[PDB]
Amino acid sequence: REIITLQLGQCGNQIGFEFWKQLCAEHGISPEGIVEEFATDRKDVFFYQADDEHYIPRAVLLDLEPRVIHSILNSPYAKLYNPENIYLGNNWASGFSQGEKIHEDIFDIIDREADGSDSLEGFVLCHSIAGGTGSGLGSYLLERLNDRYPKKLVQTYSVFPNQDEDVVVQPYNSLLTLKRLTQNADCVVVLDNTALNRIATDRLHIQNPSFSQINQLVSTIMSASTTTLRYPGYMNNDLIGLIASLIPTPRLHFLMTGYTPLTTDKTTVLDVMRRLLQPKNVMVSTNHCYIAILNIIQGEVDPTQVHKSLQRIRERKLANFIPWGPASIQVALSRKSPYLPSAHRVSGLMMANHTSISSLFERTCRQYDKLRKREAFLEQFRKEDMFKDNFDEMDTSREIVQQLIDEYHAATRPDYISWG
Amino acid sequence: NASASSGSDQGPSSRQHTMVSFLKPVLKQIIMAGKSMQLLKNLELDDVHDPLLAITFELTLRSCLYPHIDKQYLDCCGNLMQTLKKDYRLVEYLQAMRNFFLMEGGDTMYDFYTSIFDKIREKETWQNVSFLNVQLQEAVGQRYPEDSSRLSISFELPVHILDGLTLSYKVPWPVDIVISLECQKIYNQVFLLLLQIKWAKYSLDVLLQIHRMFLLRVKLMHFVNSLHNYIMTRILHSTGLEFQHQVEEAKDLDQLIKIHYRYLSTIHDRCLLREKVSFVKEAIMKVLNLALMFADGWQAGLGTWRMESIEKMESDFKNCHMFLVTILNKAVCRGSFPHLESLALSLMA
Repeated sequence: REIITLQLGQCGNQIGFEFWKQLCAEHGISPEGIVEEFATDRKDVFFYQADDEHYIPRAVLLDLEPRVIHSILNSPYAKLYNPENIYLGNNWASGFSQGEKIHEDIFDIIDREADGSDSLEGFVLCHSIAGGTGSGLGSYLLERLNDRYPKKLVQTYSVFPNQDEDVVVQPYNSLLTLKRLTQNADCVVVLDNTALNRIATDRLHIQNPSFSQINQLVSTIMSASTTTLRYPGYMNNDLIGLIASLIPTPRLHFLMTGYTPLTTDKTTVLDVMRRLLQPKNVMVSTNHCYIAILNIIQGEVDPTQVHKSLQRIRERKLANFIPWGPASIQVALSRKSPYLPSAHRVSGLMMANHTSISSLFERTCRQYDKLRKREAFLEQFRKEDMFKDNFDEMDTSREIVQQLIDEYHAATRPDYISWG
Repeated sequence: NASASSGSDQGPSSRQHTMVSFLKPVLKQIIMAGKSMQLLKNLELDDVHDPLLAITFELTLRSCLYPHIDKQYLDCCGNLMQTLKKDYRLVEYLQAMRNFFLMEGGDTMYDFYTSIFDKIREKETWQNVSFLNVQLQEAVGQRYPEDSSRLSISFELPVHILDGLTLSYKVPWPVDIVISLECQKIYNQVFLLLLQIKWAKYSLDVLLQIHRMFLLRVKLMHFVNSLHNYIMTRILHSTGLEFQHQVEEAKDLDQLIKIHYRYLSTIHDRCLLREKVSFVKEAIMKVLNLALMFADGWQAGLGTWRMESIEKMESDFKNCHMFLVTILNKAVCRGSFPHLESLALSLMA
């Protein structure tokens, strides 16, 4: 059952390019998309098969006032991710209307790759929140996919803008996308720029190219997160299957994450779980409480040590969460990739729901309420004005993303005997 | 046994047959080694004894003959098990007895969990004895040399969880002695119960006062997800992995049978299919069913639920959670307790 990458915004395409390029390493597929000459495995969910031996996967490189997607195309990696479909302001409304003016003109290809499948199962968004023309357009796709293919999962893998406060209209650009993200997309993995740059200062002094280097970090995160789906296994070979429990309610699915070896250039189950439960190793920067947790680990560990290890974490009380009812933490066992380099023996990852992301969403809310008393970033461009005559969609977006804060802070408390 | 180089069931008897005293210390070695070479053949001892006596502890004299039959027994069985590891590639047959069938979700069993269990209403009707085996094809995975049959579609309980599918797999004579039909009759039971867990889990997967559905779901997940990880990992992956080493070191017909015969009677107890049904399995079957009941109730979109018995069914589940932690903690008095004490760490609420 098959999955499709609607890679959008230019940062989203750079991280998508790096994700594909990492999967070219993390599979027996050549840079030019032919089977690798080194090559028990399941390409099927992402890749094409023929006597025209380019295994070209379901990639759609949507580009607007375009620049970087061409430079992604003039690579040796070009004939992997190219079904041949590249085709032509930083505000949200400009991105939304530049989506509108091409919508079915792209959706023809969306369907064409939706057909690159004997049975389709989801759409995946590598993305920058509030970013440029991807602002607007990401929310626009969310408003199309949710009615075009309502049974399919739509998941947004989303770098969130944090450059110490480039996009400065970021509050306006984010807020409408978050409004779409709470309502239309099924699950949202959030990644902080400033937490990832803290990893890019932690692991080595490799923060020099952070701007680009950060594409590397998200690719180890992404390849780790999909390592269950790309291979045989007892469970989580099924993408909606992968994410039911990390979503306790469709209001609250904005997943935070952690990675086990920030650097590695023996360990075992208790230290990797103790290591993932660290604010250093979490990718997101009163009271705070977890809701549900997924650890996923590659390694020749086995279920006997995890069953001790859970009780050892529970009696060390690093599992600090049982806030209004039962709230749980997952088993992690998976295969480490053959025929390709295999660093750090238990090199897993966490996904989790916890309420400190509400602080960042409240920060961008409080940036919006600051700029709402200035309105300079309206720039008097006409589309941003006419799209919202009373500014009603921003006001509605404010109450929705404010209710997001109310829901997360209710989730912090025993207030969820009521609604959030 | 009945590849019989021996009537060792009846010849060795204590009354209506008779047994020779000096052979007894090595007679087991003789019968096993003599089976071993009758069987391998389908695929001066009285002059070695002498040059050893020729080079007073009569007991020790006899105890320097016996290395000859010791060596011949070791040689013939050491040839016999390596033969089955190539001519019947026997590690691969036993692996496959789990990997593409009867256990491991694999590639294979999800491309099947997605077919019969579909919801147009069904895909057609589960009772159709042809649709099962047909949709079990595309068992192509890492390899496609399939030879099973998803038989007995119902071959006729009160739950939405429902009975049947007494599955079976082709196993030929070289490996009929190991993988007996009686072993198969137990090997189905793990498959079926696992299927049930996977489908009750699946039905709380494929969904999505209004928050109360969300709560009942979350307090349903917690349970099924942890149990299910106990079945797939704590019981099935663990026994499936610890089995895979020790087969290398069982080194005779009647060693490699016996390791396997223990292994299943371990799966049978540690998954608790045994006669202690009435204390645990009745409870686990209801809380498996309530999930299905809630999944047909909450039609994953409409919002017009409106009927209050399901909130008593939520209280049913709550008192079932007691029926679980208390009866599992009552096993410390008597029972098969220690793997159960590892299920009883279900974290409660």
